[PDB]
Amino acid sequence: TIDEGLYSRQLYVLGHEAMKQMSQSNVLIIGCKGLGVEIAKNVCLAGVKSVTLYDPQPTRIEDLSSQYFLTEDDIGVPRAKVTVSKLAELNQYVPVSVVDELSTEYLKNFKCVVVTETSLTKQLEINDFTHKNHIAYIAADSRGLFGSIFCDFGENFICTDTDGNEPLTGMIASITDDGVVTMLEETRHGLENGDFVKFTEVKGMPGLNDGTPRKVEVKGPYTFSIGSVKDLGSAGYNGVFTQVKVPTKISFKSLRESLKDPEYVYPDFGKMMRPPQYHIAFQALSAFADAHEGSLPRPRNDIDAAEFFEFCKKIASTLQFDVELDEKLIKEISYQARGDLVAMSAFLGGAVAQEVLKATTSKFYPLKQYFYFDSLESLPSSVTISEETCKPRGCRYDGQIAVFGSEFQEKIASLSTFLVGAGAIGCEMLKNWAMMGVATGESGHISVTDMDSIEKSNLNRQFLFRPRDVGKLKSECASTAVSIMNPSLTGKITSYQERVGPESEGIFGDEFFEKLSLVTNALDNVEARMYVDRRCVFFEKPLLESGTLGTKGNTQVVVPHLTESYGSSQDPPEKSFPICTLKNFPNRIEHTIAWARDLFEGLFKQPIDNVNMYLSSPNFLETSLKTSSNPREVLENIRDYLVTEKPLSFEECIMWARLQFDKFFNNNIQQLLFNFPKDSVTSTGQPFWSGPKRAPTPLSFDIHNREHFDFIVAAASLYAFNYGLKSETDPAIYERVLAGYNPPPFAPKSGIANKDKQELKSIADSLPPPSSLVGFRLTPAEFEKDDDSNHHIDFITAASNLRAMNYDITPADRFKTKFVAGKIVPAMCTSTAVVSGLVCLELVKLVDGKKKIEEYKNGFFNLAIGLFTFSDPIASPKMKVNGKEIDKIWDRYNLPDCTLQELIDYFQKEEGLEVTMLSSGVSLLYANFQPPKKLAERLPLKISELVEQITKKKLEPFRKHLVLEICCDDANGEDVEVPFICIKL
Amino acid sequence: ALKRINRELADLGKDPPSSSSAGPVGDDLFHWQATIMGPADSPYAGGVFFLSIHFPTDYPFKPPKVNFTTRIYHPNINSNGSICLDILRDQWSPALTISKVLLSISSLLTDPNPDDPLVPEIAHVYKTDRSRYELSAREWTRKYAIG
Ligand SMILES: Nc1ncnc2c1ncn2[C@@H]1O[C@H](COP(=O)(O)OP(=O)(O)OP(=O)(O)O)[C@@H](O)[C@H]1O
Ligand SMILES: [Mg+2]
Ligand SMILES: [Mg+2]
Repeated sequence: TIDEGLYSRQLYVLGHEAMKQMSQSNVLIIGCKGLGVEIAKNVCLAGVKSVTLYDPQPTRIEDLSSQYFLTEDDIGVPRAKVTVSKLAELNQYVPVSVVDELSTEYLKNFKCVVVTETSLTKQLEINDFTHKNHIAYIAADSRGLFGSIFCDFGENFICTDTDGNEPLTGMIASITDDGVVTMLEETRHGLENGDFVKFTEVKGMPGLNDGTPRKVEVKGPYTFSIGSVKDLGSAGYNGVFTQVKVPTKISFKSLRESLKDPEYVYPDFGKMMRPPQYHIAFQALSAFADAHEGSLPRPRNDIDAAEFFEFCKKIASTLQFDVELDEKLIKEISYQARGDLVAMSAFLGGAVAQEVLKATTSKFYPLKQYFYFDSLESLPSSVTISEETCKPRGCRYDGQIAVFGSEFQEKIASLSTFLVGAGAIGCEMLKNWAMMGVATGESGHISVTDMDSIEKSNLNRQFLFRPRDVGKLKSECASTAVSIMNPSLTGKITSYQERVGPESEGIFGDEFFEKLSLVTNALDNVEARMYVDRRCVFFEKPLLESGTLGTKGNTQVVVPHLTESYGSSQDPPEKSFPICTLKNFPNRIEHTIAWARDLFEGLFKQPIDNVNMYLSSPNFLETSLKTSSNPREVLENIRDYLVTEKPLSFEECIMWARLQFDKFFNNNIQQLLFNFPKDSVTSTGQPFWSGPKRAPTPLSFDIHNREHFDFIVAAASLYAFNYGLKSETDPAIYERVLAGYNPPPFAPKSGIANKDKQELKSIADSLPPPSSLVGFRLTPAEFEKDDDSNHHIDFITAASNLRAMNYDITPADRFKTKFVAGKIVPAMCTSTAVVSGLVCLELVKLVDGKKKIEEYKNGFFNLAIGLFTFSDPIASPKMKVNGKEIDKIWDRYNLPDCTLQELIDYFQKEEGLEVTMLSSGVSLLYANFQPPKKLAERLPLKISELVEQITKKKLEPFRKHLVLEICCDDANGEDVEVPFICIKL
Repeated sequence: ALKRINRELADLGKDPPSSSSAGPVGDDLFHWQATIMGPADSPYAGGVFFLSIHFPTDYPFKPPKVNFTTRIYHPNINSNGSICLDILRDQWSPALTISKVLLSISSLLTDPNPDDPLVPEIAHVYKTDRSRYELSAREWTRKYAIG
């Protein structure tokens, strides 16, 4: 009963069983500050049964530093009471409640217990109960630029899936008697030692087909071993192996036991001696708070730092820790004790919410057990950070001033950012900027652009949008929501509805880009990312790229004249199958789904386009006859869709659907088996239908079968929609019409002048003239995966399953068909929160203007295994040009709008280089091998005139520059790369 | 992108392919019209076949789209001109030049592969009745590839 219209993207990450087990679990959250509210928001969006909040402390002003559900009118009211009402709106299936008092027994009502902003004694008291009663216990803490997470899921936790990967499967070439299993040609199984596999469809060794998992002994990238199969047989030929995943038992330790002997998780291997320091430091923080009536050390205070360090020494002595305390790091923890950053809160909230989902669903490998994180490289160094600057000013930014100071706050308040996209990452980025006070000053400004509209499936991970906002523009809603969160952003935010691309350069031009401070990408496609990267490179603006994929995420920072751009790195491209595999010889369901999509486009989209273009363009036929690859195909489509097979009622649509069923699932297979019989052999003597090729079999239309009826209904409904008729769904009419159908005879054909043009003309003149049909249009079917009432995914599923039945492939349901055909990218709210936190932690480095490349960190993480890694950005490559050091990426030539000859002379005289190619855009302006007449015609023209003449399009009035790519040779003839040219018009 | 395209174009210009001649259409670098001469030791002897090459914007990180224009009677080439070349769909790597692609197409023309065909009827004729395949190929290359 899971609402697949809302959890569409999340189910592709978790699954149906995981969510079913998740929707029966209770979560209690103690502490409703920024970290607590982030955890509660992520849990509510995830879809747990219910959430209970416990925080009776009255609200204070500084709490607004990272709490986005608190306003300045709520000062003096308990945080839980004023946060429950705003949390209850995120998801309608997850009730949110509040408890005034907490008792130990009461903890048994919940499946998971998250604890934040709580003293160590209370944490021990809670854990001593939640450990012996088998309740998952997570404890999170955030102090300035430091964070800690502790997980305790019991002594007998059962983890079904340890990495979140789909089971590995592959095809077998041959199996020897020694158990040596070999894959097909150039096929890597990907298995590891100790894995379990099961074999099916193995010829010569039926025993392996039982399904009992067997051990794997990897012997090479293409072969492995399973042991001894002496009794089962001597040799096996062909078959398919599939990995089996077995549950794992994880044993945790209680908080009291693990304080003495913790088990650390390292988020970074460059600093492996720090977690032992943080373990003592946080305990000393708790002791100091308990010794000063719950008051943490004051910001940048030396006396409190000394006392805290004395507590650290006492703890390290008592616990017999054989670790030398790092005074600088410990006192840094002391200084930032009162800090409250929204970026750290978002990062830790995403991590803790993922841990909660692991506890409820018994999936993915959890943290075991301590996770200490720090981003101390983000601390500004170009401003004064002392006790005087970090003291609170009685404003909502006290939690951030306590870490960065007032001068850095003034630096932040005058930012002029540009956010591309308003998706999940866009919403998180806008929330973080609103909390941090970005562009709340006199000279600040924010610009957000996004052309898409809000849909139902977007509300699962985009918390700024509500069901009442479905169908509206994303940018306007996001700007309004963040103006509601931070009233100081009234009038400081501008929202566009423009797609960032070549056609929007009139809005995002030179004037727009010359006032920005940084650009943040929240896109989901590589084309827009590359375009924005090129624009930033040309204008020399810092760029923040971030991407997510299920539970994986990465963040990258591009800094002018320091690091390389986004386009300098290459990512794995999409996989497109060979045309021969899809057309005739499929062996996987993906091939059949791709074939079904092509069939949909060719049946309901292309012929309608041809018909509509024929009835509009007066000279369409002549252009098609000499331009299109198959003019005969176009004429046949037009004839069939206009006169020959134009339906007059829905019965004719049903008849056409039946005919197409016969055409595609009964006749083509007969032709293929006539050309290549099941007993044919290749040139080497091996049977043809062996290995990756599976022998097909024709399908006879059985109306009672569900799949055939589904295909008929979907095809007929889509045809009626194309011709604008009245579709029906009652099976009675289908059964009545299809009973009276006489299948036309079909026998495969063996085959065995310029009259073809005469036949084409005869077909053409048989068509009605365009004048005879005025205002008559056929509606093409535009593929839409998100709508379930247009019969698109239904048709694709039916066709794919029927073709799988042709080749005896295992059919897939509508869920996987929608996943594959629609190119749906799995997404999660936790991953979005984590990437937003990392990007906002890099933003404070960008604001501070850090110069060294070791101070920036590109980040990668995978939450399915609890992996976090950070690496330095790659420096921009340098080069030698005319004995000078030139940056490959961030250097350019600035030149006037001189003539082509003058440009060549300038490059010959100044740089001592001979120009051989000069291009702009997608046109070749000048080449060394062109005929002399063309050059003599082009040389005395200006660059702007040359571009206008070659591209046959006047330069737009807003155009102020030209980017030219030039390839030139040195005096001796050696090719040398040079930076691009920026002609100023 | 543009620089790589021009490097390949110049390399073609510097060293004559003899059996091939590729160049941009008009003045656009993302649309080439190549020419292939029929191999002497093949039924397509004395034939000129035109090919259209469309470079994707992400070149060389995505394969170019190479499509025949002249009609050809080959088991691995259909009526739309699509070529069953593994290096153009999923085996493409950013290290292959246009000269290599043209040489691969010429080698394919030299000897077809009917074991994994793209046009089953032509492959069946090739496997069963070789002489009729030769006659049909000669007729097609005389009717379409000449003049
Ligand atoms: N070229 C572009 N210019 C501007 N905005 C863009 C561009 N390409 C994508 N976007 C925006 O980037 C955002 C990406 O967010 P996201 O991918 O999470 O949402 P979606 O694609 O609408 O949803 P889903 O992928 O879950 O069906 C969308 O708002 C989309 O409008
Ligand atoms: Mg959308
Ligand atoms: Mg998207």
